[PDB]
Amino acid sequence: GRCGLSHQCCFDISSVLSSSQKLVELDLSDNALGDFGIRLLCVGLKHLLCNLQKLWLVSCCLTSACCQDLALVLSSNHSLTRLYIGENALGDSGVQVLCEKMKDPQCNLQKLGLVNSGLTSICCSALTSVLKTNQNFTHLYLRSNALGDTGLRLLCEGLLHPDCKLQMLELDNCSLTSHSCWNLSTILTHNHSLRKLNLGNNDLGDLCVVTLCEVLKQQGCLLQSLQLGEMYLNRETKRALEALQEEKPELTIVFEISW
Amino acid sequence: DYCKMYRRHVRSRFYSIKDLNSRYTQLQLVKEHPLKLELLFEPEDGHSEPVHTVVFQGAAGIGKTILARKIMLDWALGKLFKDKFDYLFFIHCREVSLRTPRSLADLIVSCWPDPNPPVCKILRKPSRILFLMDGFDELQGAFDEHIGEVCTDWQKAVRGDILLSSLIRKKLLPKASLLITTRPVALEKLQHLLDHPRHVEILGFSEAKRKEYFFKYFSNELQAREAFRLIQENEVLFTMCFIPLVCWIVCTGLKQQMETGKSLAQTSKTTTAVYVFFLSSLLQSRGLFSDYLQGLCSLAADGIWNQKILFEECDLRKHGLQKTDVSAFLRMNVFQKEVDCERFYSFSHMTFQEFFAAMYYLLERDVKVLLENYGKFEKGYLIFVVRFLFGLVNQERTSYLEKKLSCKISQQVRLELLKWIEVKAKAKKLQWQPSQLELFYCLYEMQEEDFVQSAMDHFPKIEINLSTRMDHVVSSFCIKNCHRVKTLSLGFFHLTSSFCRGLFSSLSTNRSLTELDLSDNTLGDPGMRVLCEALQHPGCNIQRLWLGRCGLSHQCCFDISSVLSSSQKLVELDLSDNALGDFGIRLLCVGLKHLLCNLQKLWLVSCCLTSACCQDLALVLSSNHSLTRLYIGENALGDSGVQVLCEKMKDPQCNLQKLGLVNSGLTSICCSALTSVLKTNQNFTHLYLRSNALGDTGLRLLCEGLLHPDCKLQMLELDNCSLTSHSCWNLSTILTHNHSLRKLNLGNNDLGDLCVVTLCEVLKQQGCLLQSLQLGEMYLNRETKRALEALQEEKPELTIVFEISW
Repeated sequence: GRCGLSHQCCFDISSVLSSSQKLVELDLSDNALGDFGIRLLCVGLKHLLCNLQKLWLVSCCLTSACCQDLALVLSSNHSLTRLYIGENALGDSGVQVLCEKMKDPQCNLQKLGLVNSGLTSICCSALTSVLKTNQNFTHLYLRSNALGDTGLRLLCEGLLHPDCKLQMLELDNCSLTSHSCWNLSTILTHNHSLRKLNLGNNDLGDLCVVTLCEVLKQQGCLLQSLQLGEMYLNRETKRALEALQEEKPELTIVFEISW
Repeated sequence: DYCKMYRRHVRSRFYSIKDLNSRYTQLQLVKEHPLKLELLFEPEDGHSEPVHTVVFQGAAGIGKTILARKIMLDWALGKLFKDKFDYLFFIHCREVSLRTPRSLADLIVSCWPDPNPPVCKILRKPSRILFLMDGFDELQGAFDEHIGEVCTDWQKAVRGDILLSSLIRKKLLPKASLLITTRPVALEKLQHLLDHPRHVEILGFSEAKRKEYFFKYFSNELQAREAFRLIQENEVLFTMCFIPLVCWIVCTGLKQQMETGKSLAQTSKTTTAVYVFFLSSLLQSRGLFSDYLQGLCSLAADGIWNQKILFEECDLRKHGLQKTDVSAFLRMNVFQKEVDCERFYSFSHMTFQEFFAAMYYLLERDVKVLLENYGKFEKGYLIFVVRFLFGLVNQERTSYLEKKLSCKISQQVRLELLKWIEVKAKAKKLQWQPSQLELFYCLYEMQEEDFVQSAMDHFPKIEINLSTRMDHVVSSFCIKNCHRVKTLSLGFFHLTSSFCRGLFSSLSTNRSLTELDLSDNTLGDPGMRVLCEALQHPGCNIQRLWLGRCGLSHQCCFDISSVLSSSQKLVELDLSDNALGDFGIRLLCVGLKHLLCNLQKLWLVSCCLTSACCQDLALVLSSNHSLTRLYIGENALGDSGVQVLCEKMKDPQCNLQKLGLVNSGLTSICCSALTSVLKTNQNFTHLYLRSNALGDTGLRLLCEGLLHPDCKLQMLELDNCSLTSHSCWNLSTILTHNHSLRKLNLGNNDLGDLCVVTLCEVLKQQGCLLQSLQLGEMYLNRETKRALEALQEEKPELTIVFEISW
């Protein structure tokens, strides 16, 4: 991670990923594995039978032009189930590939960190497809992404598929109308989809957290936690939020903004 | 003073033409020589110091005169035009085409005379006069545009022949800038004519601004989108949507179809097809007109046949079928008479005229003289003529037209075209004659299987250079119907993934026999990706793949390794002058060794690699035995690979006949490895050490390597060195002891007179070598020359010594 590294390692590590029967995770972080070395990586992964568990391509300066190969190796292998691609240089136009990674069950990809993407609508539509179809898809770490209200709306529409087991989820950056959060809370009430959630730099307004605290107040939607940061909202929101946890510890915590 | 009234005259002239102000989308200006109309005429001293002129080029039929008119009107209106010039004159040579000897002709409508003498007086100091002459293709006469016999006066007030006054005014003492518009058919008359010009290509509708043109032409809601997208869904008509004449003809050709409804994308295949559909749509409610069309037809073609493109307000038509049908034709063809603006009648851009010329031969002369006159400058290039001829002669269109027009058409012409194809097969002067590209155009436009097969049979090798996607499609069509074509060289001049994928799925149908070259062409990131999936299917594929000086990088390496594994037909593969730096040589070698491949050559010449991959080269060389010809020509390696160099061939049965070598570093160790290979390895026929810093001790131990007898080493070379003139004696004596090699070269070797003296003595007495010897670039004294010139005639055993300069 962050090591002085380049494309050359790719074939090498592919070779050892083939010949290794002991490695279970391998991290490639902040290292200039630009592209086509991701191809060498994926061919090394799929060609033999390897007991790989994690695979981190975080901040590796790749593009969508290798995501198809990532999907191929993900389909072929089943040992790999934890695939961070964290906020590298991809986004839209990989969206069809993003979906067809998990277009069927038995993919076995528990967590899937995501990227600073581009056009929200199509990628979040692929996310809805994976959420409604794929089993054991425990996390979806969309973070610092230009995702819109329509995007997250169709995301909760993806949550509308019941029996979809999706644990901890996150929507970091967005600008929504304060009914969308109401839809996600109500859909959690309808079915205990996830456990916690984060809202980061989301400009949501007082009424947003007001609806949030009411819906959690009456048989709370989520069951574990919720994290809110960096708002300058008025303080009767704080009074309502500080009230509700002591009567109901179901919402174990809301991350207090500053006070 | 005079500028203002005529700048308004030209505004009035070019504003009414269609409008066309809010009906225009910018086309592309390109000058590669491996744009911005503003400041088009920099005389800046980068590469264009003394230039005064530019030529507009582009794809066949851009309406180019339209772009000339747009530039004219843009200056006339200004529009941030810093006036580098006081006058830009639009010459409509389509009218100036006459044989009459005319002086400076700045009047057009025959108004009150321009201030011609003071115009000549505002010449000397300011060179702010310019003549936008257009329609050079229509300079008629007797195709006589050679060097002018007689010049003209500078005052230009003399009414000399435009052949003898205007052309020479262009030639010498022009004093003004120049911009000419014409197609690249047969212009070299004016270019072997010295001009020191530039050239710029014009490119038509790309997808996005073609959509913009569709929005601007159609109303913003009636047909702006649904027609656009329904013709998008066509696998074709987007190949031609690039060409502006096709876009203008489909935009005007579809406003009549909402009255009918849902008849847009039908029977739309090729340029001939769309022209026929448009003409039928115009002439739908006319049938009477069966004779009117024939009368107009049997006279239109003579405009270029007799080479009187101008009809003289259609007085020849007044002779032939002048009725109210003429008024109807003018009404539906508003751009016929209005362009002349005073009395005169003509056609829009002579393309419907050439379509009517095709109609002529469709209805009922002799085809012999036309095919003889193909592409000349007397009947008018015949390009679009023969294009439409081929488009029509398609048998289904033949039946349709013979039923529609009540006309008999001859099938002999099909054979004539055949004959023509063998002739241009045997025409060795293909550089200054029509290319293979328009032949491909025609065979595609005529869509006959057996005919295209027979046409391609006459051509075993193809040389084209793609510019349009229409070029891509016609190339795909012709090549997927080839059986007697061996080599396929293609010139890419830029998505390309699917294009070349089709181009070589045509090779997947060329399983009869094929050979491939793609050199000096930049295959992009998926340019590497093409031809890999193509080689990835079994069958009969390319025996010999060439990628030399191509735009290429590391990415291809894995790809080609894959195809080198999956290919059972490739026998050689070249990677020349291409930036396959390193570790892609590893991908290459793993692809070679992992499977069993029948590879024969392997060229890594000038691929910027280092010694750090030579070990892998040696591993793959040891593993494989099919590979026996391994150029690594003078790339960036040398010493410190030396142990690897040796251990490549440390045993016999290596099977590496020739081994080109590199500009190396420390001589001694590498030449020691060379001695090891020479003394041990069998069937090592060549050793091309060239332009290498090899020393006298180096070559000395090399001949010591030659001291091992029974070593079969053919032709050898030592290019650059500085030896004492006994070393050459040792090599000659060791050849005398054992006939090791056949010839040798000594290049920039400073050897002295005594060297060649010893050489000629030892060869004189039962010559060491038996085939040849090459010596270049010495300034040695001449009694050496006398001895060398003597010895060969008495003993031809030394068949030749390369004479230095005399």
